[PDB]
Amino acid sequence: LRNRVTDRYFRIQEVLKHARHFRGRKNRCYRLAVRTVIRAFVKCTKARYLKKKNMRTLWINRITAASQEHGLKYPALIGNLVKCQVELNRKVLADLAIYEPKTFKSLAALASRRRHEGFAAALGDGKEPEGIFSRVVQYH
Amino acid sequence: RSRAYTPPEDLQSRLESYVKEVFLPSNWQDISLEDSRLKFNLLAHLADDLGHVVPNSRLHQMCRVRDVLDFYNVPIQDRSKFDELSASNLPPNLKITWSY
Amino acid sequence: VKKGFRAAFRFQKELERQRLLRCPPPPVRRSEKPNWDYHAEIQAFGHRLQENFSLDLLKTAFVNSCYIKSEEAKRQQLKSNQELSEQGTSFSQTCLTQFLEDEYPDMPTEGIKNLVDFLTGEEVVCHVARNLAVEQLTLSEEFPVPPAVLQQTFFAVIGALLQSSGPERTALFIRDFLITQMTGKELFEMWKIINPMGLLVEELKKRNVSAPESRLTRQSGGTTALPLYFVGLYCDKKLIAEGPGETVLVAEEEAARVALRKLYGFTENRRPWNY
Amino acid sequence: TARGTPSRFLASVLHNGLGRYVQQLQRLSFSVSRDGASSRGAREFVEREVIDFARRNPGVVIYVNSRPCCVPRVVAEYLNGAVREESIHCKSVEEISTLVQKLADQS
Amino acid sequence: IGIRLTLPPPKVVDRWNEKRAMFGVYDNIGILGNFEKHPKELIRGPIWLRGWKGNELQRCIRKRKMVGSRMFADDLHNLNKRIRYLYKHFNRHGKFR
Amino acid sequence: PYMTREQERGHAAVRRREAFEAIKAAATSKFPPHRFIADQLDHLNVTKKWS
Repeated sequence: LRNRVTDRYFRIQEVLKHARHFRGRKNRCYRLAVRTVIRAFVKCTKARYLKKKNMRTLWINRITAASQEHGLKYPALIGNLVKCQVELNRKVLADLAIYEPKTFKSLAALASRRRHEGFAAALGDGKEPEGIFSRVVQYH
Repeated sequence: RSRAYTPPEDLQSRLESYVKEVFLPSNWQDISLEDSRLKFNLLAHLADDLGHVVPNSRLHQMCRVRDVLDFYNVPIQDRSKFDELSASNLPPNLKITWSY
Repeated sequence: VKKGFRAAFRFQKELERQRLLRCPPPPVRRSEKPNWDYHAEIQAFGHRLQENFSLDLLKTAFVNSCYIKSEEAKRQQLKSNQELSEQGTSFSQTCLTQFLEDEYPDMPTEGIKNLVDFLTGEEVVCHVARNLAVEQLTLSEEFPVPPAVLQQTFFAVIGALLQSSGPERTALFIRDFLITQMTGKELFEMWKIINPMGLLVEELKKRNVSAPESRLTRQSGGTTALPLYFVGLYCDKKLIAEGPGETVLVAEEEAARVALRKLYGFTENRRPWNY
Repeated sequence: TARGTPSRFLASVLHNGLGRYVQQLQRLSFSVSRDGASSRGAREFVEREVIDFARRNPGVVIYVNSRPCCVPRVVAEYLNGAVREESIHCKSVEEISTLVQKLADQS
Repeated sequence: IGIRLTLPPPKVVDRWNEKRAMFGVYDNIGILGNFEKHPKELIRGPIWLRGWKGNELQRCIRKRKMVGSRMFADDLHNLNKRIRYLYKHFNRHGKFR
Repeated sequence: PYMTREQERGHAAVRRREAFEAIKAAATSKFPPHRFIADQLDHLNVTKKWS
C-alpha cells in the first residue's frame, strides 16, 4: 500500500453531520445517511418553491377570511382594489387584516364602493360621467 | 556594515574630485566608461570612500559618468519590517507584535 | 498504521474541540488572554461611541475600589471609583426624570421614579454594559463581574463623559443608550403594581371624575374551561376602558391596567421617542 | 437544511440604529508568517491595506501577532461577546480586504 | 476508526546531507567535459535498464533477453508468464486500434 | 404589407453584407494570444518573504 487514504474519517463526518437528527440507523450508518441526506437536500431545494406557493395560499386564505368577515369576497376585493390603482400585494393585505383591521375595513369599503361604481357604470351603458372612485391616474 | 546609504549633499564635489584625479574636459557627464581600467579605478575609489558598492547586476548598466551619478544619489536603506511598519506613523489602534 | 501527518493533526484539533466542549475551562477575563493592550482599546472604546473622552478620567472611571484593595493585598507577597459613579448616577437620574416628564407629562411622580429606577436598575444597566465593552475594561475582582460593580462602572463612564464633554452630550448618550431599552416594553412590565383598580379609583378621584363601573360587555364559553370575558370600565355613562380576560376578575384587572395606560399616555400606539 | 440547523429571529444588539450607529466589531487578530507562502498576500495586506482600514474606522483594534504560523488568521471579536475566527490562508490582497470589510460591516 | 490517535513522531530531513547537497553533479559531463563520458553511463541500476526506457512488456523482453541466462528458475517461469500475458493484453485487448 | 416584393429587393443587402463581413472577420481572427515575461516573473513572486 504505497499511498492509501488517511483522510477518510473527515469525509464520513462531513456527510454524517447533516444526519444527526434522523431516526434509526440513518443517523449512524454511512450508507443510509448518504442516501437520506441526499434526499433531504433535494427536498429542501424543491421546498423553497413549495414554501413560496404555500405562503401565497395562506395569504389568500387569510384575506378571504377577512373579506367574508366584512361581507365581501376575495375576488371582488382584489379585482376592485386593483381598479382603484391600489397596488397592494397579498402579504401586506394579510398583515393589515391580522393586525390593523380598521385599515382593512377602509380597504373593503373602498373595494365595495368601486364595485358599486363599476356595477352602475356597466348598467347605464353609453356616454355617462364616470364615478369619483372609478377615475384612473395616467402616468406619462 | 549595512546597506544603509544616505547620499551626501556635496557628493557632486567628491565625484568631481574623483574624476579629476583618476584622469578632465568639460561636459564630464558624457565621458565613456568603455575602458575597463578607468571604470575599475573610479568605482573602486567610490566604493572605498562612500562604503556603497556597485552590484554585479548593475555593473553593465552604467557606461557614462552620468549613470554613476544617478546610481549614487538614490537612498537604499535596510531594516527589518518591524523597523519599517512601526516607523510608518501607525494609527493608535494598530499594535504590531514580533515573536522572533 | 497509515503514514502521514495532516489527517492525524486534523483529528488532534477535533479532539481538542470536543474536549473543550465536554469540559469547558472556567471563564477567564479578557486581560490575561492574548492580544490585549489597555490604552489602545480604551481609546477605541472612546472613539467607538462617537465622542471624545479625557483619557485619565475614563481610566480612573474604569478602575474600582475592590481592585485597589486586592492589589494592595497582593503587593505584600490609584484613584477610587466612587465620586465618578456618584456624579454619573445623580446626573443620570436627573436627566432621565427630565426626559420622562418632558414627553409624558400625565404620569405621576411615583411611576416616573419607578421608570427611572428600572432604567438605572441592575438588569438594564448590566445588559447595556455587557454589550458596550464596559465589562472587559472593568478592573474588578471576580469574573463574571458582580452587577453592582458593573453598574457603578457604567455610571462612572457616564460621569467621566459628563466631566469631559458636557451635559448636552451626556444627555444624548443617556437618550441613545438608556431610553432605547424601553422600546417594545409595556408600562407594567417596567412599573409593576398590585391591585390597579384602587389606584385607578384614586387617579379618577384626582381628575374629579366619578368612580368607574365595571361592566361585562363580551364573553364566550362561560361554562367551559376556556372563557373569554371583555369587561369595560365606564365613567359618566361612557367607557374609559375595555379589557379581555379568562375570568371576570382578571378581565376587570386587565381593563383597569388599560385605563391606567390610556390616562397616563402609555398606550401601544403612542408617539415614538424623537431621536 | 433548516431542521438540522438552529434558527433565530432578526434582531440587533442594543437597538443599533435608533440613537446612533455603534460599530459592533471590537477586534481583529491576524497571525502572519514572516517566511511562508500561505500568508504571502496576507503579508502584502499588512503592507498596504491595514493602515488605511485602521484609519477608516477607529473603533476597531487590529493585532498582527506575526508569529511563525502555518495558517494565517483573522479574529473578529464583537461587542456582544461573540468571536468569529477565519483563515486568510492563500487568498489575494483585494479579496482579503473584502473579507475584512465583511467582518467590519456585520454584527 | 481508521485514523491514528497520537500524532506521528517528527520526520527530520537533513536537506544538506551528503547525497542531497551534491545531487545532480556531473550531469553535464558530456556537453562541457569534452564528451568522454555520456550521462547515461553515470546512472546506477539494473544492467538491462541502464540508460533505457520502455513500458512493462518491453522491460520484460529486455530483462529476459539480457539476464535470463542467470535468473532463478521460478523467477524465469514467472517472467515468461508475465511476457505471455502482456503480449496477449497489449496486442489483443484495449480500446483504441 | 408596406412594400411589394419588387420594392424590397436589395434594400438591406448592404447591411447584411457588412454584417457577414463583420462575423467573417471575427471568425478568421482566431489565433493564440500573446505571452509576457511579467507573468512568468509574477509566478516567480510566490516566495516573497519579509526581512
